[PDB]
Amino acid sequence: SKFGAISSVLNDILSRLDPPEAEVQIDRLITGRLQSLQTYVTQQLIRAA
Amino acid sequence: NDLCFTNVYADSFVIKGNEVSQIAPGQTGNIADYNYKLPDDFTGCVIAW
Amino acid sequence: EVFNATRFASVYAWNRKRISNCVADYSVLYNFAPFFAFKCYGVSPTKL
Ligand SMILES: *[C@@H]1O[C@H](CO)[C@@H](O)[C@H](O)[C@H]1NC(C)=O
Repeated sequence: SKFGAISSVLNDILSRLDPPEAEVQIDRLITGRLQSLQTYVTQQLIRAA
Repeated sequence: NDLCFTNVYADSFVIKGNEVSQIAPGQTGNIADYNYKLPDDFTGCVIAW
Repeated sequence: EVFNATRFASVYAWNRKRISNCVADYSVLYNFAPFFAFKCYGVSPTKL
């Protein structure tokens, strides 16, 4: 999922954009991916309980 | 006038008109690329008169 | 051949050209124009 950025694949976005404008999009990717991981870990905790 | 800085760098150089718009972090141009590149995490001011 | 043309068509009829099967080195693009605005959106001009 692009998560509202240019692309959903880091190894392309890092080479298509320079750092001082790419950090925003990579931060969007980080926040989306980590929110998804938080959802996954919470659901796993509930299932484990 | 309310802040305490460790050290201050004062770099002075006379340049053209459009080159004032050229100078900024994450910029480009004949001067911003081979004559003066500001740091990407620049924390300061540029003065042009 | 697209940066020193002489009759860039009016905005109401915007000339559109297709460029393919060549090697793009935009140094000619920089040195052919005293740039005033280079606002790129999908890709940064630096690593272009
Ligand atoms: C090609 O570029 C040069 C350099 O600016 C310009 O003098 C010349 O007029 C251009 N060619 C044409 C056909 O305009």
